Amino acid sequence: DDPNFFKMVEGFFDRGASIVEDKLVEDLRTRESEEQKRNRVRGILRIIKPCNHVLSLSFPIRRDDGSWEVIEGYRAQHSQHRTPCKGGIRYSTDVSVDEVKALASLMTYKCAVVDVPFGGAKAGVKINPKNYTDNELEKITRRFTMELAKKGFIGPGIDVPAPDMSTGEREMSWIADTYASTIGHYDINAHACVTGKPISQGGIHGRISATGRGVFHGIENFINEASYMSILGMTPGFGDKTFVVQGFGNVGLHSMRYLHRFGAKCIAVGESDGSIWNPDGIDPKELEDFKLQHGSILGFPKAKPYEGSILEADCDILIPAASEKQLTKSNAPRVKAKIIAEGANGPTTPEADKIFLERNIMVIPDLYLNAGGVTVSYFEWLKNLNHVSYGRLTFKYERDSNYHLLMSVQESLERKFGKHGGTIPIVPTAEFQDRISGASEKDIVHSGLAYTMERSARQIMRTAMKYNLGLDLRTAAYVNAIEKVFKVYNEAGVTF
Amino acid sequence: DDPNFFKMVEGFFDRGASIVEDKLVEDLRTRESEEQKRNRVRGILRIIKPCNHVLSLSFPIRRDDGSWEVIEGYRAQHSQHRTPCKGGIRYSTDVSVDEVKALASLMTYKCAVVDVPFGGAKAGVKINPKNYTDNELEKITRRFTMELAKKGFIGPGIDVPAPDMSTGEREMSWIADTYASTIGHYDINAHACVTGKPISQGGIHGRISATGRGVFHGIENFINEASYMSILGMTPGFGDKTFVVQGFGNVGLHSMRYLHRFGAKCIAVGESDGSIWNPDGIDPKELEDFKLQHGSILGFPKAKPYEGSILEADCDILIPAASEKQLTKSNAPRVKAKIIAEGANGPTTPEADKIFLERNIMVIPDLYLNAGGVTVSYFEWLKNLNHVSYGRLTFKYERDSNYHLLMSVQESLERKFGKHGGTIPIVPTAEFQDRISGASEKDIVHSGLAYTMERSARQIMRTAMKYNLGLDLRTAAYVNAIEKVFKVYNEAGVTF
Amino acid sequence: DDPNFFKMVEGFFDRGASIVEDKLVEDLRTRESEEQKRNRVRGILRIIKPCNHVLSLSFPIRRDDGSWEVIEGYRAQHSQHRTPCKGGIRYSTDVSVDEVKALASLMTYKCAVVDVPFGGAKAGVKINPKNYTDNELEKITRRFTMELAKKGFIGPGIDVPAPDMSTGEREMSWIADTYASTIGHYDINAHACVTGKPISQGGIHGRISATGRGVFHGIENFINEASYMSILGMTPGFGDKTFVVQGFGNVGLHSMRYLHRFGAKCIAVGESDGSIWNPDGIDPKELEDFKLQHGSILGFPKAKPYEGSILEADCDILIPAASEKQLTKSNAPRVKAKIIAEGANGPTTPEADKIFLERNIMVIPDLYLNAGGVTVSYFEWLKNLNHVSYGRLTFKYERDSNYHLLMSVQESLERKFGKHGGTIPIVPTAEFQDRISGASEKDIVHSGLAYTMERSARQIMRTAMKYNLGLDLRTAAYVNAIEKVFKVYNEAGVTF
Repeated sequence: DDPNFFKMVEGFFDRGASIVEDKLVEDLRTRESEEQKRNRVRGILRIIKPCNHVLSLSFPIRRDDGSWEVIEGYRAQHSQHRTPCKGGIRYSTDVSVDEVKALASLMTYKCAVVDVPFGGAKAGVKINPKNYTDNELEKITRRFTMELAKKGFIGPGIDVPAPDMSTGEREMSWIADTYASTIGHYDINAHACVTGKPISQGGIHGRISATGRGVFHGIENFINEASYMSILGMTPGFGDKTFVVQGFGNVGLHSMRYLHRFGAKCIAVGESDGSIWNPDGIDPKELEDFKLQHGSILGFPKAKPYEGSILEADCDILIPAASEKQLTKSNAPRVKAKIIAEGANGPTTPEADKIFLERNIMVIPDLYLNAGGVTVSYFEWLKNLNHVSYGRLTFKYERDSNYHLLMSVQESLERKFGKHGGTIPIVPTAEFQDRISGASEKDIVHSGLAYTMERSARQIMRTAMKYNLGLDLRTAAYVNAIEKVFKVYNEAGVTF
Repeated sequence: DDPNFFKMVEGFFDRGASIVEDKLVEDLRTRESEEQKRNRVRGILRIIKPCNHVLSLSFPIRRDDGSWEVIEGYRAQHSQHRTPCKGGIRYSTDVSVDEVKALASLMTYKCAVVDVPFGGAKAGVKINPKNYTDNELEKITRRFTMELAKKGFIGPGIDVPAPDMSTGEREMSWIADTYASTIGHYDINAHACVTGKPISQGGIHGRISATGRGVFHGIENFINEASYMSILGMTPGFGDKTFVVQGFGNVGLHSMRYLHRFGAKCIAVGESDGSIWNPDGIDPKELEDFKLQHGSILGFPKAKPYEGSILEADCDILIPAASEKQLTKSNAPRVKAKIIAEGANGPTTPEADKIFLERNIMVIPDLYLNAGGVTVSYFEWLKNLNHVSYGRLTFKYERDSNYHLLMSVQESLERKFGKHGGTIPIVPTAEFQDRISGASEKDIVHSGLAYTMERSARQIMRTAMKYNLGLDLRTAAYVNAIEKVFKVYNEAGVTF
Repeated sequence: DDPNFFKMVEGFFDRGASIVEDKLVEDLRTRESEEQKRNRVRGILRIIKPCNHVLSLSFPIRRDDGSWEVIEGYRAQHSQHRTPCKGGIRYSTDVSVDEVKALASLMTYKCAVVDVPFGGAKAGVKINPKNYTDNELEKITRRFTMELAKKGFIGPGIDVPAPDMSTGEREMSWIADTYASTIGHYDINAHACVTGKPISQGGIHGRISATGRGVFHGIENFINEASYMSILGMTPGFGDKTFVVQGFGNVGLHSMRYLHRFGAKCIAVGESDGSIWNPDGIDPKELEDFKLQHGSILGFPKAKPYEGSILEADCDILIPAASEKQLTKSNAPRVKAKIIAEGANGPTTPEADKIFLERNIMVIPDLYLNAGGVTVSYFEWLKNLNHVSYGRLTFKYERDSNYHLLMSVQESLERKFGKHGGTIPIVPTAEFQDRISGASEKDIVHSGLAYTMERSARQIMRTAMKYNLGLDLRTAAYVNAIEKVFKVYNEAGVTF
């Protein structure tokens, strides 16, 4: 089947654009003919679809052994409506112009869903990182940054790179240092050229768990909605809920940790090399400790190895958080999970979606679910522009206000009841006291992430209801994104 | 009589400058002779008065019919003390250099009254907008922006245009797009080049009702001040208060809506083509619905047409919110309203002010009253610089703090009274619950607007008290503004 | 066969790079092993080959009928060694990334041959210009310029566009005006953003005949070289020389005009729709006048239509100045011309070159021959940077020096011979007098063009002699270009 960076993304836009065409024509305030309005709506939808800027590079590096190599790189920007763009850099041998174009378009709609004011971008360097030493990878990253900077593709007001799976926070420091040295110069905002930096460099707390927390909040919003749970025939809330996590990466680990924290039970954990199964439940902390020392999850005590395919395991909800095309037309009928939460990008095929829709299996789209990382990278970009950590000037002030409020209640009650009843001490609870003492930037970031996922989930539900979609949340997510990008471009003031 | 853009504004400064001259000399910490001090005070007051930069343009456009036209435009900046400047663009056939100069000076003092750190500016394009199509008006606006940008007159750190009566949010999009395309380039702050943009483009919620809310808060501050109400012989508060709104535009509609929301009664509504009168009261919602479909307010049921002049109607307070020179020396003696709230700009003549002062009629100045729009445009400018909507990172965090505070009260009370009394559930009230659920950026903007109008009203009262002025709030408003602009320039560090 | 923008250009580099590899290793001053030197030479040759920057665009325009269209454009820059780049813009439906990449590489070596300090560039807009009105083509050109400018692809110090066949001087004015309006701003050198402008805008005199003059000077250098003419068995000089021009475009017309001016005879003129033949000769002026009014050359008096193929006509030299692949393996054996002068780009196939080399037919490469246009565009770029026409400050000064020199000769002779012989008036000849009176910028430009073509021809001859090439001037031209680009990059100070 076609991969995620393939006509799937283009097909998603095409299906979404056709759906929104009728409504946009009707709700158009401009005075013109119906044919004139329909051409205008279809005309703008054609402008939105392609990536307006794509840069192809070829720059040399000299390897440690002394040989000479020419490295190809790409950077596709999808910004007809908003600047700056935001997108990761992928170091892989199979990157291509078509791939970065598709992923740049995908990031545009992902940012629109969570109301992040960024365009889409994506970079690719056609190397295999395992065949280069750390000294060589630094030279590749620095040289790639220089070529991007000279052509106006990496600036804080232009295009903000982000970490991908193949690039860590070490590479982001190389990008940030290179940008400031050459073209950032003495710009005050040059620190915000890149996101995913270490904490000491202006990075944000809670970035590691960002994608995992977003997955949890995405599920939580749809698990507490009575209308959807009635369709699935399940009780609202996480009470007596069992989930299976396919893949134990960064997303899978943190998603399980926050789900177990709220009463959910992990009855099985999948992996490429094996599977784990326990009806009683799997402790996220114990499994994490086992994985980091043994190098894998097989042989983990308190749970026998699973028999069969982890995807077909009986569970209330399922979390495919690794690889692509895990759910296909072949295995879709045997899936016993009422809810599928796409932690990874494109774990289900378009054919599989049709079977799930028939079987009344809610599939929370990857476009919305794993957007927690994009949201937090937006917060880090804001933090570097603010040049101050969140809450630094307000934590002490809010603490004093909270104690003044409690003293107001205490004094008011004491004079109401007089000497009778003695003194009524009003003190913060243990949970509140820990919140007051341990107040830090990560509390603000997690609060903002939870607010974004909650608000976007409500918008997707309204979009699904308006267009008479049922459990097809994927189309609703794309339709919701298409409308936002359409409105921004339509009112952008560009020449028509 | 002289219009608002006429020697009235110059006369207001001249009267205010003479009043403040004596006090400024005495409260001057510099060591010099009395003659040296008085020359310095008068010397700076001469620097403040004129507009330091005025640009006259003449640029061509080609009309749709193919003919050629040369359009004249102006942009006066009044910034000897602060940058950036802020001011609207007026499309009118009768604009002139003198008019934009006077309005640029007026905006400087209006910004100073509400503590908005902007200089004054004003633009004028000598065209009649009704004689041009939308395609032509876009070309005029874009070309006017390009000429302004090349001469350093439209930048976000230089001069921020604002919407006027003759220009809507559509024009602001044209200005913003033109600036970013040509000279804004990839500046991160290029979004803040203009205010009044649509919401999708970075506009701010609550801009439409901003001027109306400011009028309400301006009246409210002076209606609850016991000292002033004692002079007028009226009880404080809006209880049993009747008001008449002359003009039913954007300012008149929203001013009536918020006044009626707080117990005031609208007994009459004026208009150019007719008048409405009802001692029982007029519902703002019903009248608004009637106006938007019938195109006017005449023939509105539940109220007979008024007989005579709407300005002389018997009411507690009066709101002239349309046109100029409505209150003159001729009709001033017959006015039966104890309070006049200048919603529009210059609705009273200087001669009329003298009669009102004799009759003990408080006239809340237009310089302060209709400054709500300027304040909110300041907030929108800050929002575009912040690159995030207000409260996005704090709404969820504050909600959790509020619930922790209530749980602290509940647990403290429960352990105080033990099992006796059972559980004491502490939950937010219905009004608070709506505030928590419906929390949005417009709540922050309305809060900031109310704080600004409250603080400025207190400053004007102190200025009126210090200079022994009575009900002459107009002079107090100008005197208050003159002192602030004097202090900023005196301490600006410019060469003396 | 493969077109000119195809693996032909890549094949030319590959053959040339292999030839120069041996010599470059030997003449390397760095101290290292032979294997280390050979890797360094081969390593740099790999860096030179690809285009380092390629930009793909997709921007919208609205057609006059109101419909919406998305236009694709490309701009390939080939600059690892020199900046700025220089290259034309082609409006064609069949443009592609591979095509602009090949032509950008070709321009790099063409500039190197004539010692023009520019890198290679090429742009393509995938439209058919005949399907758009002049209003639409202006919007396409202006919008294409804006996108190029924002990404650093059109600046005077970055990349200077030039006119192609499909774009005239009208488009260059659109590009220049758009650049100055948006990003050129008030840069003093913003006038030099583009070349091929009209004279009033800073264009250079003699641009129209530049390519034709270069073809003449290219032939003249190789027609007066005794060594080459001995191989061909022809007398040096243009005396009793007959030439055939295939194609009567701008290049064909001017090439014939200057050849006939120096004694050569045009016995035949080819064309797509017909052919003209006259052993007596064809007057360039009469044929030009006939063409501009009848729209073609068929039916031209004083010459019967030619029978057969114009390429096989018996002539001393042949000038293919139209289309591509005119000389193939099929017709190569029947060609009766001793010299082939490639006025157009790629009129001979690589297979045809082998037959010509066997038959001792000298083929003057198109890489060098039609480089007159590139040289003059370099002069125009210098003129815009100088902000003064050539010779404006020197024509009068040199005229006075010339007359002083003649007066010195006259007075010296008069006193030598005394009264005997009377006066010896030393006056300029008629040819010199016309040169003095009609002195203008075009004289300087034509002088510089002739000097460049002469010097480059000598360099190509030395390169052909050094590498033991015979009449294979095409490989010598590429080998000469490869060495120059190699040396510039090797000594550029880039990291190795």
